[PDB]
Amino acid sequence: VKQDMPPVGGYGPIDYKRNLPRRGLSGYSMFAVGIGALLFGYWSMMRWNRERRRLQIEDFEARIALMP
Amino acid sequence: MFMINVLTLIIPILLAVAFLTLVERKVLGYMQFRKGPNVVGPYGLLQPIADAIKLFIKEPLRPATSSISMFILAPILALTLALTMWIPLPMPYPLINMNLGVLFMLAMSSLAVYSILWSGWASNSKYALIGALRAVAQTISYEVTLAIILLSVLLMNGSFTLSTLIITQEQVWLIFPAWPLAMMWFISTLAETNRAPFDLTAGPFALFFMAEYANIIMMNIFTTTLFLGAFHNPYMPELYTINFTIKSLLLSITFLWIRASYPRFRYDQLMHLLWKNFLPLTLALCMWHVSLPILLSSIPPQT
Repeated sequence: VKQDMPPVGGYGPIDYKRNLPRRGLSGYSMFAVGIGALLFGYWSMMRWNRERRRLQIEDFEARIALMP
Repeated sequence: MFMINVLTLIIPILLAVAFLTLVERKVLGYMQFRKGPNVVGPYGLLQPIADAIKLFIKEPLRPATSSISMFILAPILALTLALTMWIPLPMPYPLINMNLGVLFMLAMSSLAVYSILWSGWASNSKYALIGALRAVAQTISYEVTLAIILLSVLLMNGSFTLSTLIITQEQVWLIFPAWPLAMMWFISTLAETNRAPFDLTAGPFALFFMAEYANIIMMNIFTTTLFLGAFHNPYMPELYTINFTIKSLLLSITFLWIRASYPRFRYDQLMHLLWKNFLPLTLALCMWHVSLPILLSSIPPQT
């Protein structure tokens, strides 16, 4: 009998592919998302700014009527 | 009570820096396949206490310097900047309510540039002078850009008071009206704190090290304050303190995590990169943030 170490029954395949799935989407979608979220933030910032303008005018009314 | 406030603000910075050293070593360790330091005590806290006290024990190299008084004068300046420079940054109610503090932030960063230059002069012979001179140049290359971006991000906020900032970031975070401006700002904060991907390649290395990591925690605290923050309810501010500390922790981890996985830049590539890529784009974002609020009919209510 012989007791070397051959490949017992053959070994299966071994990959060597450059498998890069390319996660993400196209860049035009990235520009669309960026400009959309940016403009969303601009509109919300505009609304909050003019609300605080209203309250700032009310504080001006306080300092005007409080003075004499 | 005022010196009690002073002690409660400037005593825990040493604990903050040493525990930041263990935090960044453990974070780099789990970015690698490493544990450690965990053999020395429970999860390695008295191990930063121990190597800090060892480096205070360990005997200095005898000078071999020139102008011993100047060798005194540079790291004392770096560490006193790192001590004085957490004052107007609001954890909910800040230490000194100022009319203007962010120009003070940038000017104190310029004083840190002075300290780096004085250490590089007073250290040693010519090659250390050349290396520290290039380091001063790549630190001074960004107080143009970071101050310009600061000006652009608080042009939407009117005043320098920083409490109007902590008010007017209640609705949406300011990361949304300026994402590329903020991203270039964060790159410039990596440049101010001078870590990888921005290269470096003496004494006291403990004090140099201390000033650098307090500068890191300072810039990330000012990052969290400048761009975001949740709603502040008075007569319960511990909520804002907790949420502030959590987001500053997450951004400091992200900061070290950006350090963890990129090669250093070539020096001329760094200058080429900064000038010919950031500086026209920062100007363009400045002029568009000038021309925007006259078009949204919303100049900020500058009190």
